[PDB]
Amino acid sequence: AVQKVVVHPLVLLSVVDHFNRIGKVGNQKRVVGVLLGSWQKKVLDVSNSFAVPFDEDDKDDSVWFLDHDYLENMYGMFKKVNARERIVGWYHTGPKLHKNDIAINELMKRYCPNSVLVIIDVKPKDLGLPTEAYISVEEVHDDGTPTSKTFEHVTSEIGAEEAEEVGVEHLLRDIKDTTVGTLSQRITNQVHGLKGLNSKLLDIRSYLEKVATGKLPINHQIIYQLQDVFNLLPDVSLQEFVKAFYLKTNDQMVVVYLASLIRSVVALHNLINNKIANRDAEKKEG
Amino acid sequence: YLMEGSYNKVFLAKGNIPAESYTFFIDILLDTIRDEIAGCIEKAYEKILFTEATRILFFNTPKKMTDYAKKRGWVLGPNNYYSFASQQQKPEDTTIPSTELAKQVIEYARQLEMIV
Amino acid sequence: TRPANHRQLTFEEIAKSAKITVNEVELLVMKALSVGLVKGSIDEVDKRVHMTWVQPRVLDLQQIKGMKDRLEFWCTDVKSMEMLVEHQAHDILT
Repeated sequence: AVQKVVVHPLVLLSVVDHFNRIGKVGNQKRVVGVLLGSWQKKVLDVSNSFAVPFDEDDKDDSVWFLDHDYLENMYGMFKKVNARERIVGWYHTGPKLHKNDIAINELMKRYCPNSVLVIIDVKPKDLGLPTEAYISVEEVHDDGTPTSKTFEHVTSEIGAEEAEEVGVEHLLRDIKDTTVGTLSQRITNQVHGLKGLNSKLLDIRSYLEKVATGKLPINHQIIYQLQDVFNLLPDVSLQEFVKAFYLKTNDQMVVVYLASLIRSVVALHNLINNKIANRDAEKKEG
Repeated sequence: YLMEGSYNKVFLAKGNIPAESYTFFIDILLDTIRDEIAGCIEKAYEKILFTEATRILFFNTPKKMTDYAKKRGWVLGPNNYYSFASQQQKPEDTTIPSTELAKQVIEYARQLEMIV
Repeated sequence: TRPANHRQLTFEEIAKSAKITVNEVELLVMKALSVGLVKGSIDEVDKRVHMTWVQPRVLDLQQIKGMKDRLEFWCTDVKSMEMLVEHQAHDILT
């Protein structure tokens, strides 16, 4: 299907504004709308979004309303302002992927035959990216239920347009990884990556709590992947692998050695260049 | 003589003392010699019969080695003494080096970016 | 059954457990590999068969508890390596 879905900052912001605009109830309620955007070379881009009215009682989650006329009427407005953008999917806060959001996609399947739903939290206090993009994929089997239809995840990242980036960076003026070198990498990928790995691993452990207190009767497939995960663990570091590592870890140190030595020489010449400067100035002065 | 391995001279000097018998000290050296000699022979050598080690230093056929073997290793066999040394299972590992190396490189990063 | 560390099934150790002669186990391993059901290589010098990936199967309720152990022993290892960088790299952060 689609390899990845890029979400522009404007759409991200128009969803936070939507929740606060209607979230006067306070306790809890999702918010659902319709996404707009365009894609090229099998890579989706989402730029604009508008709010579609949507209500649903909590009990017996098979009741909900989405205004088709509002979707059709408003899209006539957005089409006039910008013709390039056409409906591509829908969004909803829905932190936990509520169950009823598998027949809703059928409602929006009319306007976009291959639509994607992006769940974007409005109240994020976490470390991961707050944009999960799912696509509908169909396959019926004899294990789950006679009617089988499940979402498949597509990697999503926050994009940036030339005009939006100007505003986005102006709006922050709060913190930036200035001098983006060894300092940002040691923190933007190494430490953060470990944090994510732990959380995902902890997520797996939480599900495995079913061993004692069964929640679902062994999903079967989840176990299959977990078995493959363990086999894929790098082979014990005791064989010829250890020699290969040293022959490469040390090989990288020579370049570091050479780079440092060149750095010292240039640093020493720089001090000489400056030191002779003030000595010459002082000598002439007195 | 003790600094190097030359020991046949030590017993030769043990019988030549300038002041007096000095035996109050030579007895002390016995502890510092036999323990060292046994340690050296402890390497990964092959069998050594109870004929060289017996008549080597000063004694002809005593029972001291029997006690000596008892407190040391030198498993008793068919006149067969073994001294096996592998020191191979412990080496060839980088997981423990991994923690040491990680600290090392970070210091390079530490002393390359932040102002001292 | 074998832990991933050893996985050095010898030719004799396979024939005995399947009731084959030693001079025939070779066609068995290839048959398994041809279908795509196990993965590995065959070394007919020391008479060894390497295995690297046996197709996953079902684990009723006890081998899954053991799977929990391998995640606890692994999450705690990754946890330690996180604070190690965070503590010795305090200056390089934020």
